[PDB]
Amino acid sequence: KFVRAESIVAKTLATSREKERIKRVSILEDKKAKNETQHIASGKDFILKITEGLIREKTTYDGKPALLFIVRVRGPLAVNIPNKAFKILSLLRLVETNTGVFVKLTKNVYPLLKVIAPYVVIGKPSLSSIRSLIQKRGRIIVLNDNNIVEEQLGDHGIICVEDIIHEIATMGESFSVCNFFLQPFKLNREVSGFGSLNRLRKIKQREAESRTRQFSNAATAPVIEVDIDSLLAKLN
Amino acid sequence: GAYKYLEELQRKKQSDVLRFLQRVRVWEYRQKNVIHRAARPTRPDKARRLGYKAKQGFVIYRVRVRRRSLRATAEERVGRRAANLRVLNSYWVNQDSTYKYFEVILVDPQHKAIRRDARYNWICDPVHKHREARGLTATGKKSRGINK
Amino acid sequence: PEYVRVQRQKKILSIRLKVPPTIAQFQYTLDRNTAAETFKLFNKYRPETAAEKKERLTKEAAAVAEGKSKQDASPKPYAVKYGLNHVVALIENKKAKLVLIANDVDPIELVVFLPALCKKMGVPYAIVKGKARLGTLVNQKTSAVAALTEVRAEDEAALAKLVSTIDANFADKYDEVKKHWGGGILG
Amino acid sequence: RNFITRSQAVRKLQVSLADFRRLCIFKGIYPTFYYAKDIQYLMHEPVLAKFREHKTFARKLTRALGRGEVSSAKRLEENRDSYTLDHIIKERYPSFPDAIRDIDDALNMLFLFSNLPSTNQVSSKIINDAQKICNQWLAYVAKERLVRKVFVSIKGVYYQANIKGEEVRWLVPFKFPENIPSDVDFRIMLTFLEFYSTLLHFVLYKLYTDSGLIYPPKLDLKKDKIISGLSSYILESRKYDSPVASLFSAFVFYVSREVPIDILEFLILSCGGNVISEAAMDQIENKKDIDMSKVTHQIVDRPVLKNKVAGRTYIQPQWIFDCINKGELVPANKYLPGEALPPHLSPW
Amino acid sequence: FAQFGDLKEVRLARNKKTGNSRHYGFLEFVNKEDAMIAQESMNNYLLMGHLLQVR
Amino acid sequence: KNEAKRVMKIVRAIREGRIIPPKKLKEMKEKEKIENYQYDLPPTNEESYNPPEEYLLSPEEKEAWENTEYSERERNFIPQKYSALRKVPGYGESIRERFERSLDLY
RNA sequence: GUUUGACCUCAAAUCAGGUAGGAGUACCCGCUGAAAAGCGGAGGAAAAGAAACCAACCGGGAUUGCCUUAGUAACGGCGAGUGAAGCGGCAAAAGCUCAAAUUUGAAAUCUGGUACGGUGCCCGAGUUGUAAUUUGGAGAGGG
Repeated sequence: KFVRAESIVAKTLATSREKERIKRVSILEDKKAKNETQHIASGKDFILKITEGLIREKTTYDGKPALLFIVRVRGPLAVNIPNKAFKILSLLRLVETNTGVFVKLTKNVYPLLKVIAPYVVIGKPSLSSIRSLIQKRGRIIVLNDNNIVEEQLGDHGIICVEDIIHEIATMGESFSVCNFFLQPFKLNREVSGFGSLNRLRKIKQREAESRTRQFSNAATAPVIEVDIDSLLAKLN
Repeated sequence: GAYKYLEELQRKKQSDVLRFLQRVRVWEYRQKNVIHRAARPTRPDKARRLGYKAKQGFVIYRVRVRRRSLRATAEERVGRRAANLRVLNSYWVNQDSTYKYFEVILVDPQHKAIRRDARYNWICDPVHKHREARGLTATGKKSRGINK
Repeated sequence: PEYVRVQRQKKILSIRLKVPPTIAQFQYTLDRNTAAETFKLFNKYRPETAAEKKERLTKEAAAVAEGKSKQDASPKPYAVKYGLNHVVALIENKKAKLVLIANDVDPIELVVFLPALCKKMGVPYAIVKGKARLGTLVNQKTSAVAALTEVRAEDEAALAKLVSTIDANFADKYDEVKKHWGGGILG
Repeated sequence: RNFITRSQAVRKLQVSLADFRRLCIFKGIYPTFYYAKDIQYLMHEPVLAKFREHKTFARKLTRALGRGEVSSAKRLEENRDSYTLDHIIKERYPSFPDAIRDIDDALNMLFLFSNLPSTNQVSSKIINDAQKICNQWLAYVAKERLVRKVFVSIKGVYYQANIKGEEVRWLVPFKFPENIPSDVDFRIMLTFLEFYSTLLHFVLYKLYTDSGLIYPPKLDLKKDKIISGLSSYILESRKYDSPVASLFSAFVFYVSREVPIDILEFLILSCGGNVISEAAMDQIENKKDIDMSKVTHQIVDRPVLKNKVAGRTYIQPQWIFDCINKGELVPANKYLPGEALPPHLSPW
Repeated sequence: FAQFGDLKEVRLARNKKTGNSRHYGFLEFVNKEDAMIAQESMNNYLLMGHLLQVR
Repeated sequence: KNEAKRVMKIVRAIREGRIIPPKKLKEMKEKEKIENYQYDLPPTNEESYNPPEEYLLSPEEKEAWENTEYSERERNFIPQKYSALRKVPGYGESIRERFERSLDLY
């Protein structure tokens, strides 16, 4: 097809944008990790929290291993993904949008959050949400795979999947075990999409999301966090 | 207002543009019946200066007549056809060697808009019923020859 | 049906016979992208609906309600303008920085003068194609004309550059073929 | 003439066939061969006119969206009347005991949907309502603590409870992620869902008011975060039939993280005992401790038990599933792990 | 300009100190007639909020 | 001036109380939604399901019940061996049975 | 994009609300018309009616009817005979409305439905122009 002369300009400028911001992030995180703070924006990082203009409260990051659940949100309007973010997402398996996963939050995991910030959303989940997620969603690799890992998992000592909830919430013994065991995850699209009544909801959540999600492009961007209890109440 | 431009463009009828419009519209009406409804006046300036208003209760009929007066007879045709409507006035729009084409303005005295808006409530009186029959229209008075 | 036959027979004889050059100025109209950006420009300058008008009216009336009311002065509104005699009125001032003229009007004589009028007056007129779409952008069924006079500073450069564009695409391209008899080929 | 073709009936009513199916389910009209007189009763119904004006509303919404004017469409959406089911609920089941008799089926569908995951067709709001109302009714059952018959199964958990003395059969399939079947069509179950939801909603209104407490049951948000169940709701104010009600009185349990929390905590609440799950302890603020000395019973299904407290009795959950079925205590020696169990055949 | 047809050559006029546009370039097509068509459909091409001129 | 006159017409109307403020109207709707929704006026033992014996007939003729028609199969594959409390296969059949029951009602 | 949607046009309604006929016809208004008849249309009256008028004055001042003008002017095998009008006295007296230039700092207009001639809300009609203002006696804009 004759594609157009216009969308190319949008995607090219949006790539220049994504490339400059991710480069700035790389500078800042490399200098911070190497502990060479001579001329930079800030020495420590921040976490933003939007709750119900709506109140937005910010905190300093704690070097504490914290449970999070990533939800991938549709990327910006006209962007093709840069390869760095592509590799991070492939490692986290966030391709095939409307895809989430549980993640440990430590200082080594932390810098990548700015890498993938304009493509995801963060927040603090509750056990009720996690329980609803797993007991209503979640599948495992096809055929004997699903069985054999359950044996290996039993060698680690887990049974009765509710205990997978208990360990994912506890993180006491082995999260990466359960994390790899829940390798695929999927969520419905909150709006059925095409249709007279539906298009109103598409537009309304477009406006609501534009109010919520914020694209700093600063490299000192506070980590945006949302109440996942509401996000999954919508999406599950 | 643009209606002036309509008036003086109508002034030059035998010009190329308006003769072309004459010659297309004569054919297009020829496919249609002897009598039928128009959605909108084809000469809105003429309709206004004859008293047209674009609202509910103003009906436009296009009438075809073979070559009394032809305009008066054309008015009488719609007079019989639309008894409920009251004939306000007519005017010339188009013609052919076989037929002449006229546009007539009729007003309904039943629609509350005409019954209200005291500018036009006067036509609701029973004495104005079938003006064309008694030659009380513009062509009726002209043929009767009533002036000073 | 009779009228399907008539409307399919219509537009055949018009091209069968020679249309006057004052016509066929129509349908030599704006190209795809340029109409598209013209409409994107206009969609920022939609007029207020009757519904929105009544919402703001009741809002401000309620604002007057309070004891302890609030009194303020507000700037001018900005919107396209669309009524035919009003459109010609903004011409002969002049005030129209742009005018769009729909091609399909059953009484075409309502509009035949507008291209020549704006040509001689120098208003940057354009022949848009379809009165219904003008109706869509103006809270009407149909408009047949769309004039704009006052534009915010945030679009003024866009307006001027679009004016130069339409001068490049319409006045230059089609003036010599505005200048010939169209049609006349049998169907 | 006693039989009218479905096309004939739907065209005479001037409706969409899917909405005709909705109405037929909605008023309990049964047969492409339908009674002429029932359809005559179906000529005049406010709900039918409301559906038709919803069709016109959708058309006007398409009109607005094609015109690009969003604020007007918002006005229409907000200024929209909603068809209610309430009238034919009352004129279909005037006698409340008949509604009690017919709630048997109504409970089942909504419980299934409370299990069901979110999908593109099934809105998450629908499931939220389903689980909310189901937990409300379960809390109601827990209030007076009057159930007598207990069952365990691959096909659900059939519990049968007396309400107003009328004995009612409901089930809850276990909270497991189900593979959604493509064979089914949700357009039927969604109508049944709405009808049953409104039915049982008003039934719960009358039951809660008859029991003399506030109908909308408040819940502590953090307690809900501990667990999404009947225990989340606190039931306000404004004897029990022996032996099953107040069975195991002054009795305190220690349900494990190994055990299925849902059905067991429901059963203990029906017994009136206390429920303590370490699955709740690891997130509930502070606590993380056995703060109650009274605890002397564990429900657990494991071969090896670590602390092996002699003072605490160790039981597999079938014990609770048995005593209530018998309404009487039984020895736990068979129920002590890892002892083999008797085949428990429930009394139906 | 490949979609109009295979082109022999393409270049854009370029600044030395810093990589920013001089906004004009040269093309070269295999066939002159194809070159005529591309010029004809592009001589006044409104694009990205301003018009393009090809000769 | 005419918009001002219309505004002052609305003002006198609200001053008399003929028109309710939109904020108060939304308050009334919010209360009235709640108020309106407020006021109103045996084969299981033939089936085994807990380490019982009868379903030891289930694997014996499993091929046989498989060979029947579907409308026989669902009822014929209700019965399956219950191992212990730990595992529940996960209700592949129940949703289909409820859908069929809904159609039977319809 | 083979989709979907804007219009325009047209149909169909056992959809809602209204409206025409027919009798009579003394008077009135149009069409036709011989040696009047007929047709069409009302009303309590109708028609006409506020100058593209009459006049030549020292000018008058919508229309209508009566007296006079007058059996005069004019017409007519200038034969049969046909046959006015200005003005004046009197009766009664009435003047108004559009269409032509923008409200564009907000179609401000109105039918219909519905809940209580009016008010609210909603469909619509309408910019291919409904409202306000202006009909030459001026009128408009402002200070």
